[PDB]
Amino acid sequence: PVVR
Amino acid sequence: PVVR
Amino acid sequence: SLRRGIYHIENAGVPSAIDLKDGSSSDGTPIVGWQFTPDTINWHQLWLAEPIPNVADTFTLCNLFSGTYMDLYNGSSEAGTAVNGWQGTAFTTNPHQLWTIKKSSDGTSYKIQNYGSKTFVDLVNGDSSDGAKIAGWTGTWDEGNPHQKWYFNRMSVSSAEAQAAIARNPHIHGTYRGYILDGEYLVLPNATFTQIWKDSGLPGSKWREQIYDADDFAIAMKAAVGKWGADSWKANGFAIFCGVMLGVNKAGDAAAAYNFTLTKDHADIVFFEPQNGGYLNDIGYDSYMAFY
Amino acid sequence: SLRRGIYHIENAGVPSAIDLKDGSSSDGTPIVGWQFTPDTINWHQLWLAEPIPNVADTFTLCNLFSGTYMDLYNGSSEAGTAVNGWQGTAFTTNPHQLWTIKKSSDGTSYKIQNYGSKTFVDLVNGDSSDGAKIAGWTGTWDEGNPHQKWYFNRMSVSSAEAQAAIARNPHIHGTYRGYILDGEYLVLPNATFTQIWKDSGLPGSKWREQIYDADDFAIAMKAAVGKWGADSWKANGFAIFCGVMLGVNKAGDAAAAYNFTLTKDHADIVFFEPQNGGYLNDIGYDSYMAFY
Ligand SMILES: C[C@@H]1O[C@@H](O[C@@H]2[C@@H](O[C@H]3O[C@H](CO)[C@H](O)[C@H](O)[C@H]3O)[C@@H](O)[C@@H](CO)O[C@@H]2O)[C@@H](O)[C@H](O)[C@@H]1O
Ligand SMILES: C[C@@H]1O[C@@H](O[C@@H]2[C@@H](O[C@H]3O[C@H](CO)[C@H](O)[C@H](O)[C@H]3O)[C@@H](O)[C@@H](CO)O[C@@H]2O)[C@@H](O)[C@H](O)[C@@H]1O
Ligand SMILES: C[C@@H]1O[C@@H](O[C@@H]2[C@@H](O[C@H]3O[C@H](CO)[C@H](O)[C@H](O)[C@H]3O)[C@@H](O)[C@@H](CO)O[C@H]2O)[C@@H](O)[C@H](O)[C@@H]1O
Ligand SMILES: C[C@@H]1O[C@@H](O[C@@H]2[C@@H](O[C@H]3O[C@H](CO)[C@H](O)[C@H](O)[C@H]3O)[C@@H](O)[C@@H](CO)O[C@H]2O)[C@@H](O)[C@H](O)[C@@H]1O
Ligand SMILES: [Ca+2]
Ligand SMILES: [Ca+2]
Ligand SMILES: [Ca+2]
Ligand SMILES: [Ca+2]
Ligand code: NA
Ligand code: NA
Ligand code: NA
Ligand code: NA
Repeated sequence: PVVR
Repeated sequence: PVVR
Repeated sequence: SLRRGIYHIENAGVPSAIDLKDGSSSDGTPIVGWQFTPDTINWHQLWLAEPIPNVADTFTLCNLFSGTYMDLYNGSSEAGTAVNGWQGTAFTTNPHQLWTIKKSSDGTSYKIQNYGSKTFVDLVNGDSSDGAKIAGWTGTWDEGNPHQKWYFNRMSVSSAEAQAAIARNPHIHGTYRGYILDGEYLVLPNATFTQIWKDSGLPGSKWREQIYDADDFAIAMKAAVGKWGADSWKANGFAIFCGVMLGVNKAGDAAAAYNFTLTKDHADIVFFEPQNGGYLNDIGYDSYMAFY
Repeated sequence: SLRRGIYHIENAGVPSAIDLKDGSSSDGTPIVGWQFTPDTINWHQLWLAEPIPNVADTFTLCNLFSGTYMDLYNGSSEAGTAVNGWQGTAFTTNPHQLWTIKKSSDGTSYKIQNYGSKTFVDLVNGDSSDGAKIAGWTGTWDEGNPHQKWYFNRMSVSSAEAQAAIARNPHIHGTYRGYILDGEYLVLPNATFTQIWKDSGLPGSKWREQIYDADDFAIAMKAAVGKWGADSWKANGFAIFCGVMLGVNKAGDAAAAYNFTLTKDHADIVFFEPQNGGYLNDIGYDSYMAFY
């Protein structure tokens, strides 16, 4: 997952 | 070493 | 296919870019041809292309400055129909704001077709004047007409492209680990990167043992570029490229923190020393950590 | 031995701390007893103790606010000699500014002996008044006299202590890597950590996809605490504790960035959400990276  |  | 990204869109016939006039967010702001300066931020001339799921080669085009979308007025197929900025969203079903973008017959420039009308973005009469009309116009995919051909000059990198640039650098330590924070980055000219540093207050900052030393300068510079990004642009779905690295010298008995940016060709990183505003290809340390 | 660190030095007999009067950097500023508020920053009452190489249990004591040193006036061994702030350096050979600090006969409080005079820091007459004289006075290492006994309330952590606090947290991912930036950290009360956040402009900031999302908030908060450190304190040789973490949820399909600080007892970390100023023992992510 992407840091959001 | 330490970040300096 | 055109990749998701930020583009400076330049006519194939004359040196005019697609410009949202005065960067205005008003609905119905004209989109016009305008001259440009290479190796700057052309503030009203950057376009975020978002691919539409399950519609081949079709995008929204969001002006980075205004956050408004390229819109074919009332979706008309009439030649000479206005192309304007209009409020919208990245994944709209509004065919006024959907654009099929594929390579022209020269295989280097693109044509831009409205998904609804099947007419093409046209710099009317190939007029090179500042403020020249851009319209939806009759055309074909295969014809040579330069009025309807557009170079998509890519101004952003993916996190994959940034990772590849770091990996081919000769100053990366054996133990290096990178930590990616975002997906798609606007690459700054050094002139703009330098302006953000100049305006940050860092040029005036003094080195102080632990309390404001290398790690404080590097993190301050990354925060300054983050703040500039949000304050400068109204579009969403991208970040500004500015990395922090930690490095260790050859002897393994000193470590430092510094920043890095990317070359014009997006292929390589360049180190930035936030203690003095210098750019270096060799900053005298091998990076063992980065976040960007 | 007393460890290198920042201390709030509290008399054993009455609730008076060692205070540099008005925090003044003038040479000869009186050092006095003064009342204090627990779980605040007591601005004029923090002392950085630097150990002297090859002199057992002997230190300089630098006022964090002024950057000036505890000084026995002209090094006199006379009872009642003034103890003042004076310009100096962390590793001076000036015996006016060198202090041997060892446990008292109660094994919990310390006595503070001038290395030159062999007299002791004394809250004269055990006076609890704000502005009470502190002097060099005749004494012995072993006697019970509370006028000359001082609790060294430790306000800082080493990077080793910060590392241990992270390691005993139950929300650390299997793949975690930490990156230490400094050696010795002032631990903030949450009240002060919150004030820095309140004054940063982050409370007003809106979440925006990539361009100002979790990583921007967390890095901005670390930059804000770095700036506050340098702007607030004139001493060198320490940093302010404020960490950035990246985390991943149980399902392994979302990631976040946030900050962390330390508990009052320095034993545990607490997570801080810079998007809303909340403190959490569980922020719903396991940390896979930190820098602090
Ligand atoms: C110089 C001129 O170029 C071409 O005409 C263009 C126009 O071309 C487009 O529209 C016409 C119909 O008006 C036709 O459908 C053509 O296939 C299409 O590309 C258009 O670009 C306008 C507005 O900029 O300028 C010119 O009129 C060509 O067809 C003409 O014969 C002539 O060479
Ligand atoms: C209440 C008082 O406490 C002690 O006297 C202290 C002083 O103690 C120190 O100095 C004296 C000489 O004046 C002596 O050398 C002693 O060992 C040393 O600890 C001193 O702390 C002053 C200033 O604060 O206050 C008192 O005079 C004790 O010796 C007295 O008998 C008496 O119990
Ligand atoms: C923000 C603004 O940017 C510049 O003016 C823009 C203008 O910019 C382009 O055209 C100028 C010449 O007029 C230069 O070639 C720039 O390199 C181009 O980027 C256009 O975008 C027009 C039409 O929308 O708007 C102007 O505001 C610059 O001249 C201004 O000083 C200012 O920085
Ligand atoms: C910076 C300044 O700090 C406080 O005043 C200090 C004072 O602080 C201590 O004593 C006060 C009561 O006078 C409280 O107990 C504080 O918790 C203590 O830290 C002393 O250090 C004196 C003598 O040097 O100087 C004052 O400036 C505070 O009252 C002020 O508003 C201000 O924030
Ligand atoms: Ca992100
Ligand atoms: Ca630091
Ligand atoms: Ca450091
Ligand atoms: Ca971001
Ligand atoms: Na209009
Ligand atoms: Na698509
Ligand atoms: Na004086
Ligand atoms: Na020593």
